[PDB]
Amino acid sequence: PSPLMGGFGLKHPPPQILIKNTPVPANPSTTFSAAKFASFITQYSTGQVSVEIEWELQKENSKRWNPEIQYTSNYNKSINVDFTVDTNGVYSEPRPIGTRYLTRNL
Amino acid sequence: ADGVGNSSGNWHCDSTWMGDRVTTTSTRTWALPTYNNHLYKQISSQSGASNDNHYFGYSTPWGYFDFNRFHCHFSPRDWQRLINNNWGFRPKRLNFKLFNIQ
Repeated sequence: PSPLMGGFGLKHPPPQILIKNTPVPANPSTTFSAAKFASFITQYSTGQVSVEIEWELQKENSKRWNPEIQYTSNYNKSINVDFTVDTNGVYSEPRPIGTRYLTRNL
Repeated sequence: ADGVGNSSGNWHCDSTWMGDRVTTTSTRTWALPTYNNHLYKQISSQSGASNDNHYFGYSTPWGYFDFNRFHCHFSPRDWQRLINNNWGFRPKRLNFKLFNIQ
């Protein structure tokens, strides 16, 4: 049960966190009406969210002699630096980065 | 210590990374001939050499063990592990051994 899109299969994954604004009714009628409220004060919410994850690492213990392939930035000059913002302050991710750079014997 | 037929050492060529330390160990097989036929010989620059190339000294029948190069202790993978992850390094202590002398 490893996900086909990639990742860790969890029988009990991190739970869904559901958030919504409590409806605030607008001005009601002075006469009682059994119809459910359909007029509300327009509102939204803003705030900060923090996620902290602890990861366990499996340290490489290779005994190969020659150097390995490593992910690296390209030294040549460029208009924009990779994984930074441009003159519009727009953050971009130039390429997908996997994890399989070190080598291990079968 | 080990007379004839008992080994006086083992082959230890490896590296151990432990936190802020890396210990590199290297073992090599050396051959030492007889130098100068057991003699000390005065040596000097050849006649007719330029003044910048003039020298005087002595040649001894002894040899010396040199390991003053990083490749003598670090494998290329060890070097890549050192330079891709550390902002600095310096030597702390060393241990030297000669053994299995024939």
